[PDB]
Amino acid sequence: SHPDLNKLLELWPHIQEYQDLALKHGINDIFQDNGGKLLQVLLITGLTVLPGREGNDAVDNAGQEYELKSINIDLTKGFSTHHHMNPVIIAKYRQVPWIFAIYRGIAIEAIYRLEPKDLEFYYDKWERKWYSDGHKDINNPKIPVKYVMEHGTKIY
Amino acid sequence: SHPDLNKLLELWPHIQEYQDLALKHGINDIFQDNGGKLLQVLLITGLTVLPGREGNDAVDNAGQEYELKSINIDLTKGFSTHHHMNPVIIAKYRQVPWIFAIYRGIAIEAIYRLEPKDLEFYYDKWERKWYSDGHKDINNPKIPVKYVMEHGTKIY
DNA sequence: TGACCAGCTGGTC
DNA sequence: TGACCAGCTGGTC
Repeated sequence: SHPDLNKLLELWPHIQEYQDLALKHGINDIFQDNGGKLLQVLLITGLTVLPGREGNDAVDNAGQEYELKSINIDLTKGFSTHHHMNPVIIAKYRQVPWIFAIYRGIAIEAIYRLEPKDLEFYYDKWERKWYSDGHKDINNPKIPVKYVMEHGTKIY
Repeated sequence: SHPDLNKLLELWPHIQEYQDLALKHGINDIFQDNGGKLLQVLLITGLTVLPGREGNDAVDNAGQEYELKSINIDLTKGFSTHHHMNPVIIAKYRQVPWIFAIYRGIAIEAIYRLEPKDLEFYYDKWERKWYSDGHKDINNPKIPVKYVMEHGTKIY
């Protein structure tokens, strides 16, 4: 047993209270897939994760779907994408806007919206690379946070 | 923003503390790869995670390297392994022991432990397949909890 | 920065 | 309970 365990138990009833809120807003595990940071983004913007979605997909009060990515700036400078990118994956995202949220560790700093139109420069490079490489799966290429800031439009 | 956000503003400080607490134990993010859930197992078992660590692996006061898995018994009935199971991986597992934490949501009910002797039954079946499958990687072959509760030592 | 490398896991017939 | 479907990121340079 570790001395800090006494501290963990003091906070728990508050953690469980947080996890009860996420649950109420469609999220099941706050300790996975950025589960806990999303709920923040969802409550601030007002988007909605729906029952039975694949990945972090969200919808507004009108049907529009969006793709959410989240990054911790104390650690990296490029948003992650997919561990096995290829045309098929790009197609899923192609038509929908993306929402990118930026955290200083666990504290939220900004939320930037990006139009598909702006994300085209990137889908090209990837698809193009794919071919000119032997139809081999790019391993998590990254989107620069700086690019997102200059090209996106800050909504928080 | 959504009215529930206000409720989220009351619980926040209590959340940052957990994060400050996780960061004191080698956890950079409590909302990913089971950070929160992993903090728990650590303070209980008194295990330690070493920087430049490979995933979610801890050591004891004697350098014995371990592998830690987590699971929500309330929605899936088998532990995950690797998205691309293969001989390279397997040959880094059979060398070390696995701790298994069980939760009912985010509430640990137990912690069993397994020796490489116990797990052999599975690696024998996986190399077997990969070698005649056509060296085709195995995507997240699960290990049944029942198997775990019935072949290991209860640690908690 | 581009291109390298890796990690946590959940759902189903 | 096997053998398939799939998701979220990070790290050295």
